[PDB]
Amino acid sequence: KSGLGTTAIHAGTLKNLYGTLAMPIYQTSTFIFDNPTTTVLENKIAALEEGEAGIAMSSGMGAISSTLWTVLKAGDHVVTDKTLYGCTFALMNHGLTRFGVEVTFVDTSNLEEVKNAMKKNTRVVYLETPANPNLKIVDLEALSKIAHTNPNTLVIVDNTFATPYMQKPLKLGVDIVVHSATKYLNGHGDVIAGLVVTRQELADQIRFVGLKDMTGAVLGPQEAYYIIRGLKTFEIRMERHCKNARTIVDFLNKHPKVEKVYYPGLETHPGYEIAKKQMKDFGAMISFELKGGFEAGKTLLNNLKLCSLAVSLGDTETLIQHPASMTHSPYTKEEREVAGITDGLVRLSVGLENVEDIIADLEQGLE
Amino acid sequence: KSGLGTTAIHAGTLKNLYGTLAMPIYQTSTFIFDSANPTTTVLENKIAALEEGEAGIAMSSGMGAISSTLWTVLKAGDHVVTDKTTFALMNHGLTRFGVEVTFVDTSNLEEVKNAMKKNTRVVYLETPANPNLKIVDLEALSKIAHTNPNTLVIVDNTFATPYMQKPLKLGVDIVVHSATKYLNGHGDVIAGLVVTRQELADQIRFVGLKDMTGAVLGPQEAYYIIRGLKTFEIRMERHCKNARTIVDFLNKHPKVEKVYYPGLETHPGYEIAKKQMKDFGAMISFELKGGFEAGKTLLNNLKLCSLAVSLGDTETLIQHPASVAGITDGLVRLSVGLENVEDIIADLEQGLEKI
Amino acid sequence: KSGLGTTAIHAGTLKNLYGTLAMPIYQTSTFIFDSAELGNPTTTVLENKIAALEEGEAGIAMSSGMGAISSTLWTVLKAGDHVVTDKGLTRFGVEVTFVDTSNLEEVKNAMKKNTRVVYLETPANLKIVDLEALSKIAHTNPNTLVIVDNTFATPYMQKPLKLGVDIVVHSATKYLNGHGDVIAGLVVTRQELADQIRFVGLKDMTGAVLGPQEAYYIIRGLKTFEIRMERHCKNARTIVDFLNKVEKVYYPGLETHPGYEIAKKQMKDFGAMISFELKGGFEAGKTLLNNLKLCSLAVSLGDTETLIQHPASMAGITDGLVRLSVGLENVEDIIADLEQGLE
Amino acid sequence: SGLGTTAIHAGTLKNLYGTLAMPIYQTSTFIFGNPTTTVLENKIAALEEGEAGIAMSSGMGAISSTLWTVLKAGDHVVTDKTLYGCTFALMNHGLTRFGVEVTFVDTSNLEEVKNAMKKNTRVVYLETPANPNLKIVDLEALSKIAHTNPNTLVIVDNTFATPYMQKPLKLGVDIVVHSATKYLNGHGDVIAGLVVTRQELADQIRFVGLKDMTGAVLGPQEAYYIIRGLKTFEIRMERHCKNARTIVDFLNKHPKVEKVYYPGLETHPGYEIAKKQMKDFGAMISFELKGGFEAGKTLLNNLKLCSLAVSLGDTETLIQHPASMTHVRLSVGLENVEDIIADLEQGLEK
Repeated sequence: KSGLGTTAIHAGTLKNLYGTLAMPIYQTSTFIFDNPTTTVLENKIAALEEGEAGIAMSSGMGAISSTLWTVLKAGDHVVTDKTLYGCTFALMNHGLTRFGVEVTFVDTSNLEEVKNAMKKNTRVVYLETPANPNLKIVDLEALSKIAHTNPNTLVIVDNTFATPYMQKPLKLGVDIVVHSATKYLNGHGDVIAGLVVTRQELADQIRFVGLKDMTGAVLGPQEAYYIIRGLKTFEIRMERHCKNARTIVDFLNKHPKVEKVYYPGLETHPGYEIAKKQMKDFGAMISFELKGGFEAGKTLLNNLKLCSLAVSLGDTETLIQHPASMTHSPYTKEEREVAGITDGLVRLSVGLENVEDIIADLEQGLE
Repeated sequence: KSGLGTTAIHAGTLKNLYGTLAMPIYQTSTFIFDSANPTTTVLENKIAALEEGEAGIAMSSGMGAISSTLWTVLKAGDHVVTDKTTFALMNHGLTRFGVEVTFVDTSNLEEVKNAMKKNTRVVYLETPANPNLKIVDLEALSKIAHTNPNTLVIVDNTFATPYMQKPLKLGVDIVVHSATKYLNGHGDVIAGLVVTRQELADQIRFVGLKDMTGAVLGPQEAYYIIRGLKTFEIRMERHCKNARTIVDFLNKHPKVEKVYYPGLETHPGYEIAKKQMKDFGAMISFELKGGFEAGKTLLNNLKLCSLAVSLGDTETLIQHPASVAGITDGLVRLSVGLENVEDIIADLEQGLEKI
Repeated sequence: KSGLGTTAIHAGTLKNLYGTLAMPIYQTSTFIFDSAELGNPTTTVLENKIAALEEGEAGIAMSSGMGAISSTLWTVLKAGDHVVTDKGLTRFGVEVTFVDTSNLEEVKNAMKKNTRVVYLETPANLKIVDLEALSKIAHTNPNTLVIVDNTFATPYMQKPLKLGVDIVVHSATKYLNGHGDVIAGLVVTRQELADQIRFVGLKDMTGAVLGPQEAYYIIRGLKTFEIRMERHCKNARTIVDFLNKVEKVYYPGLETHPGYEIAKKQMKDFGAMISFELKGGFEAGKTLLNNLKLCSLAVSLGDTETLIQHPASMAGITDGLVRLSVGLENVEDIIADLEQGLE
Repeated sequence: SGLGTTAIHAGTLKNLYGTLAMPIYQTSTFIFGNPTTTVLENKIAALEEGEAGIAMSSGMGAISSTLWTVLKAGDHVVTDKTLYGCTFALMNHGLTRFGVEVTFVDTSNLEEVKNAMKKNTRVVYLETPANPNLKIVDLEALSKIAHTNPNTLVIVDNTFATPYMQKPLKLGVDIVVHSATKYLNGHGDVIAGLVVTRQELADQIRFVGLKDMTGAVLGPQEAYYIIRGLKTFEIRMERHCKNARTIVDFLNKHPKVEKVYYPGLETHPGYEIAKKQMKDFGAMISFELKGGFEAGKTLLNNLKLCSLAVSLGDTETLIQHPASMTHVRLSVGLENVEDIIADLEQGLEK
């Protein structure tokens, strides 16, 4: 009965109990007989995703790994994408495989390539949309029905980029939604954290097996506070993030020194029509190709005076990165090529600065 | 040169960098490049200096220290030897992912010698142990475990603390702490610590922590622990002075049958404890001649001691596990605080007269 | 010269010295010195920030709004000085005359020779006062300083130093921090009075030191300062019309509001506080307030949650007076909760 | 119960929160003064054995909030000329600028405090031990003089000694104040002040001086840190003193030092007064090197453990040379005394 800002600001409040609207910080570890702060944040994110239960962990990787250590075992099979955000790619290709888990990598945008990758022992289909680093879109509802043909399969979606402001995968059939709260949900570049939302049945097992026993990735109470506090402005931050991005996209698309732009809002974008039906907005992550390749990325980034060179995203400050010179410096040509880092690719996370100043720093920087 | 107090206070200082003795709290999730966590790092160096290992790693819980390590050094097929009495992970979690586990009485040197398989990748130890404060010989066990070129010895040093016991000086490969207890000292942080040689540490950081657990300690929690470490030596002193005065009062007491404490010569592994440990701890278990209700009643009339399951806090904690494996139904576990010993004893003395 | 969001987010940052955009929290009391040959780096960033937003020379942080005004007042006054402000000090040899600061002539005719401080607050039933016109007046005495509590308006609507005011003070406790969890005060003015207020008022007279943690919190709050104020006012504009269809509504954006023209002239926006007067008595207000789901019953202003107050149940005040602090919620849910409660 | 148990447990709300650790009420807005800070106010007040405690955001915040409450233009203050730095500035240039009379005497001489009383003398303000040479004064006898005048409150700055050593309220003092920034927090990471006094006096200090005249509010996080720091308050002071006592012996005999000011040295002016007020003689040491100015510089610039800083009462040993910096004082920290002595010796060499 209540809107997104309202939900984020008030869901889970304990004002009738403490007399404060602001949740006290229970910086404690010894409860007495004869964590409250984290719970509020868990009830909040659940409300925002419209699921039954939330779980907080100390990082995005803590939220994913705790979930996968709970619902997997040796002998299980996992279907995911050839390109995921790293760290979860290392967990998939190197970590689970040392412990008897089969992992098939496919193009999740191809619906049938997902269908025929599936086996009796498939326990997890794990998806990302939008996804690094060309913002691949992927039809979550189409994929969830092509995976529940197997009555034992869970669909897990990393909803970090879209946030519950643009996408609620649990409404499109998904079973488990995971967030890197480090990005947009906290929003303030000062917290590593992760969140999970799923049914109460599943959530209780991820908390009491995967979190308590398999990772121990507890979120600190002060960090739980920082995220509750961050959420008070979640809605207007995403509004300004997305409003700034759209203008920056047009700037980059009509720029002579720029060859291509990757952005789910463009109609030239691959999964454009898919992106339009499941996303209320087209996101604040923009990627684009540079004409002058490697040395054009270096020179562009080395002249920007307002944008900050970093490999996080979702901060109130605008962050820019050039995977080839930085993140993927010690890689091969074909390691980077497919998929999908090229020599000119630049990643931008649009912050909340006044868009005129972001573009002015972009403009002078492109020359 | 430096004493334990000097080491815990100054090891890893960056006072040359910030012009401050107190380490700034780098509450950040984004580092920026010149071209195309220091708070936690200070704490990682601190625990390493105290245990006299190469390298420290911090995690958001004790279980995040232990799990991060085991996901690093194990794979499907490996075998683990550990003690009978973290248990869910050993007994249910690893076995679900193709690791084999043998539980033995690490008390008996030859049960360990005989549980050794060739694919034994980890001997995982803990001393003193729960809840009867079982002692276990770390040096003897490392020689046993190391006749396999591939076996790592991992010791949970949470109870002993590097004030009383440095397992790496006795041949151990890896030390883990639930920093939640004595190292932080203040009942207000969940956190874990690992100390090992540089190459094992790098692998635990960049495989176990980064990809397998993601148990990142919050910078603010790191700061609290650094601050807790400023009083680590005097706290362990007062913990252990208190605890010894209290042990006597409980041994020579009418309604207490037995008192589990490594400092008593009647305690099973007292001679091992005495060579291993610079002191005998601040955990006291004991049994009341009343069993249950001894027991469930004594704990109800306590007015200073608090009813909790954690340990190593500034306040004295107590619990009665009966409210099948070591838990004799008259057993009571005391975690001795920093209070004045008169007041703890008087409180205990009072609540003992109520039965 | 960048936009309000860019300077709120980026002004005063030491991002190339720490390798992070987030300022390290210097939870410290004692600095070491390199060789044998009163301020905090985190706090210092905050002071630089509010100074850049007010387009002033220097900022000072204090552990409360009252710490901010009392620190400056104990600097710039002595026994025998005189103060004029709008309808404590007197126990220590300063005389205070209270005038209606919206009567230009009533202020000008109250200027004594020993008048050292004129202290204004606009908005305040949201009374407006002409800050430029009142400053020319006070400035007829060379040793008179004008001090404006710019808390209600913000540097997003009002920059008093650009209208000839000498000192801006804020209870950052309200809009600037935004999130209801910090008591703090701020002061912006010229460098040399700033150094006087710090080294005398703050150092010896009050000791009202802002904690570095609270300073970090406020810097964080300022990261969304521009978009919070946008959203606040927009919600206020929609709720103000709704409330105005209760006999009367006090809001500087209604042209039927007394200082509407001074307001339009000085304030780039009309603010996010609303007062209105309920037709029913002392017991129709308390009945409304004892009956809202969303709005919360509290005496403060500028949070993310919408707050409301019936100053009667909780001279100036009537039995039908209600103060509304419009939060950041979705507008329809706010309006719905006002509505359901009015019935 | 004992001083450790009190500092750990006084003011507990374990019955209501289900935790031994006080949650951090990081709030400004209450629905229908702070619960974390309150727990700390009851803690200090139990430690000093007064009725009520107040917390301010600074030692100066504690002091000025007290003075701005109990004084008025026309009143008179008797205080010492050797006073803590910023208390001096306030007393000398601040009160006098708002109608207050201050006479600076030597509070060692009971005859010249008696002879500085006036009918309108509202406050006698004392400091024992006192900078920069650990001066001692008789709290009983001075409170007996001041109280012959029926409107005179005696205010004592109990920072150095702390309630581990000196409880002025039991010696007849009316108000005790603290820079909790030092020993009480203990950890060199908080700026805070504390007042302990009678309830009626405290309510006025709270609701006049704090609420209206200074607004020197302690943040709730800073309040949490101090409650935490107090969890070990007893054992830090015990170790502070044992270290400093041994450094005292060492410093008293080193050929390159003239005199060693410390209250436990029976050679010290005021020794027998300290022996009756003080349960222990403190952890500040000062001394004079025969090399004078260039000896101080060259000592402090060869210390590798002792840190060169202004403050005192931290877990780290702090050192400062009053001729090189503020215009030799030693704050003994919690290190092993052997390490501290050896760092002093290798630096005394030079």
